[PDB]
Amino acid sequence: QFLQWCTLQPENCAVFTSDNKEMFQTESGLVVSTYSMVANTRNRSHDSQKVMDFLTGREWGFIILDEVHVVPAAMFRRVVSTIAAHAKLGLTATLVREDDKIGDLNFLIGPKLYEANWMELSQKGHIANVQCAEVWCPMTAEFYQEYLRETARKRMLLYIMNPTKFQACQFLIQYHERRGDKIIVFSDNVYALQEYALKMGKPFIYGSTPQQERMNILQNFQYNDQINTIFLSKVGDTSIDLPEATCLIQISSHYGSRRQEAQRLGRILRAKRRNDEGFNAFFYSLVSKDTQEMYYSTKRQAFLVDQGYAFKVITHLHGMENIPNLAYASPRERRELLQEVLLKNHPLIRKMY
Amino acid sequence: DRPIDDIVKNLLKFVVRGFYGGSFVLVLDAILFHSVLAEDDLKQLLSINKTELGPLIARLRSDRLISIHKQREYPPNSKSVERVYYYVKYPHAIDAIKWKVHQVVQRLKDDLDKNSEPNGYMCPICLTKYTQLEAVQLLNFDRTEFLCSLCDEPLVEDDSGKKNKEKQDKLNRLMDQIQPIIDSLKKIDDSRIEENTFEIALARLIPPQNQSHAAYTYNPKKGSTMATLHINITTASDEVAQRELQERQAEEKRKQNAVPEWHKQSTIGKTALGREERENEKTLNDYYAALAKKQALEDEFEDV
Amino acid sequence: MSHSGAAIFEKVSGIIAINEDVSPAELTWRSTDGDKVHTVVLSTIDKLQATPASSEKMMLRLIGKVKPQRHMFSFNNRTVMDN
Amino acid sequence: PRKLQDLGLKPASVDPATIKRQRKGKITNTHMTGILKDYSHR
Ligand SMILES: [Zn+2]
Ligand SMILES: [Zn+2]
Repeated sequence: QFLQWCTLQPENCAVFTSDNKEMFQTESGLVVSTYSMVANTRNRSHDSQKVMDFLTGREWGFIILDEVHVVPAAMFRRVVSTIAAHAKLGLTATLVREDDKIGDLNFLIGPKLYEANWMELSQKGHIANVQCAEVWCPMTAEFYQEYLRETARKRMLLYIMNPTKFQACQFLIQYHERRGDKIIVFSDNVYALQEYALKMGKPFIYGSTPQQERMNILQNFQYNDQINTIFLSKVGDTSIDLPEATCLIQISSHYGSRRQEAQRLGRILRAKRRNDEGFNAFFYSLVSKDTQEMYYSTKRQAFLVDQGYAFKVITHLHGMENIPNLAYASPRERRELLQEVLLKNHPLIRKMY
Repeated sequence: DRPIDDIVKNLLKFVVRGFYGGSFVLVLDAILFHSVLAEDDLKQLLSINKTELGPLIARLRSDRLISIHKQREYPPNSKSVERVYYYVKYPHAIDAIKWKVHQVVQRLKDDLDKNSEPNGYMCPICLTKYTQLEAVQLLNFDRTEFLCSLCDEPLVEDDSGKKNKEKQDKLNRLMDQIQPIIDSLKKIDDSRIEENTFEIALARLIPPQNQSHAAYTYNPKKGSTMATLHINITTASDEVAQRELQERQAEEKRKQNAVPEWHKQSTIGKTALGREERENEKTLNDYYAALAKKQALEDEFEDV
Repeated sequence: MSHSGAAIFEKVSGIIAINEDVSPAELTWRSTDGDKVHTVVLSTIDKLQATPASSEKMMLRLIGKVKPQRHMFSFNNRTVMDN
Repeated sequence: PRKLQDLGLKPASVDPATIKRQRKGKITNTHMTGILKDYSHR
């Protein structure tokens, strides 16, 4: 973006990453790096030590702290002290944390300069006009019976994998695929992500998937018309490149993370179809009824309703019974799924060695 | 074809007709007619022998009128040989012709300048020339005759200057004969010559014989470092149907952006989700008739 | 110039010419020694087969209509094939 | 072609080619082997 949007020559720019560690030789210029690279208290390499000495010994005129919500962390806090910068700008979309350290940014960076009105930007077509919703999935009798007499960690996976949520997600995928929408399905539980993807026959992307496979699946999602739904874990929440999507389903979530909830919404906020009249993107938060998932979903949606979004509940989907194939419609299939979820949890001496 | 190509063809034709024999003329005209030839090509067209074309190929290679290509191919009988392809490089050939004629006229001018020098002398016994400068150092005590250094013979006069007018007239008779060549170079110097090569010469190729072992298809190598238009004719009757089909496409576009039923209205009150004209025309035609009476092996495949 | 070029037909060298002025157009092929003359009726041609420029063997195939009629044209220069 | 200019005569020949010239990784989405398509270009 620096090389594209402005008249900055590439010899004035430099990158401080694992692969790239050479610096610009001019008297001034740009360096771009990672928070973990600058704030690495571990034994860094010699070349990285030299580059960090160059960064610390140079008086910088401007620092840009992209995704400034992670600055109040333990030693991510120290990047504003290890770097002597005159001007500090923090750029973010999710200025919330689940602890009280979000208020420490005025001591770290400075006062909140500008709050963007999200609805003013949506009504002017700058961002997509999403239709936020919250589908209530009634938990089945046997799953809820197992849900009450369990610990919280097992309760988590047990309310994520309820078969009514399977049916609701399958119906929503089918309906929005008939509408020709690019759908990104989010679920932080890796096992649930894999199970939903295998049940619905859609590709899934998470942490241990190879990067070339991730790129191939992203290209297929962006271009192949038969690939309109990709399942994503918490990899999609953080700042990675994604194709434009117009529908979103949140199967599971990481507690009441408002930052993650607003980060997931941002992946459908920049769709190309904003210029089309009457276009709306769709946000769905599939949550299981009468569980702690209501509590965590409300805690997550607190930030979005603070922005002004209206989360309309959906306790009924028209056409659930009329869909051809229902995931775990039969009681025996649901019982098998219940059992599966429960069972989830001297050079010559060197020839010796 | 190209008029400049006609000019270079006429220039090579004139130089081979003037400064070369008939066999050279046949070879160069074969190349100028059939653009690229091999040995068997020229042999079949001219009924010439391999040693007979020897001096011809050697002279037109040394004088750069014909270039050679050392491509070997793979015929289906697998009895391949490293055949040679004879063709012409037009700019190199015309530069060689220009250099040759310029050196010819410069050498003739220098010979004319040497003939402008006085006659000098030459001793017939020893057959050695003696310039006028060295004659004075070899004159007799009588100051009457120039005597040889070795033969001691009275020097006789050479003919350096008597033939000077003859050499000038030879230059004049060369100049009007070479005048079409310089006219062709005048027209070429006012134009742009495309630097042809082996690939370029194959574009205007005409094959000479059917069973030619020389496959003119070129084989590039690695390591050597030396659209369609379609129309919709309508009689303005089906175009209304086309507009209706575009309206149907617009309706499909409206259905694509339709709001879902669980978004436009509340779902709380609903249940929870879970598991005869023809004879008329005949009568009018009969009435019109009554009125008228009243007035009365497989390979790669491509979709092209 | 674009309508004429050297070609090989049935392992026999020749010249491909386009008779565009006559209706219907004809792709006549003349042997260099005058042994035979081959012509193609362009009305009864279904589809044209070609080889990519990366392929070493340079071949062009014609497919007729009704056992379909098949013709094979081998060329020597790629620009002649393009035209 | 480079000595005609030394003598004043314009050459039609440019100087020749003698003077101055020049993995497969593992798959995790095994349930759609062949459904996904390769995209080496945009
Ligand atoms: Zn003598
Ligand atoms: Zn060199």
